[PDB]
Amino acid sequence: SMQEEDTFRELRIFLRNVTHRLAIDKRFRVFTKPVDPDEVPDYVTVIKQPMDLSSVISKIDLHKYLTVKDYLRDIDLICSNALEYNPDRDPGDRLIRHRACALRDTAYAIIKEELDEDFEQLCEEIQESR
Ligand SMILES: C=C/C=N/C(=O)CNC(C)=O
Ligand SMILES: [Cl-]
Repeated sequence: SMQEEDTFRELRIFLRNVTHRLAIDKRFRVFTKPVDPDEVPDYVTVIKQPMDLSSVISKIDLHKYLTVKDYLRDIDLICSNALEYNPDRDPGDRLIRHRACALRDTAYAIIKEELDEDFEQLCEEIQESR
C-alpha cells in the first residue's frame, strides 16, 4: 500500500541520517570506503563479504533494507570484518579494532535513543507480509 511505502521511505530517511553521522566521524574514516586492493590485495580473499559505509548508503537507496535489523546486520559486518582482518596485538591493529567496536557501539546507541520500537515493529510486520 502507499502507507507501507511511506513507512519504508521514513525508514530510509532515518538510516541515511544515522549513516551520515557515522561517516563524518573522524574515527570512522577507514570504514567510509571499500578497502583498496592496490593497498591490500589479500583483503578480498580473506574477507568474503566486504562492507563499508559508502556501500551501506548505496544499499539504502537501492531499498535493500526493510528494517533497522537488516541495516544493523551490515554495521555488524563492518565491525566483524575489521576484527577478523586485523586481529594482531600491534597498535595498528588494536587501533582499527577499537574504532570498529566504537563504530558498532555508536550506531547501536543512536538507534537505541532515536528509533521508535513500534516503528521498527511495523517495518518487520510489513516485511514479514511480503
Ligand atoms: C572489541 C572492540 C575493541 N577493542 C580494543 O582493541 C580495545 N583496545 C584498547 C585497549 O583500547
Ligand atoms: Cl589515524
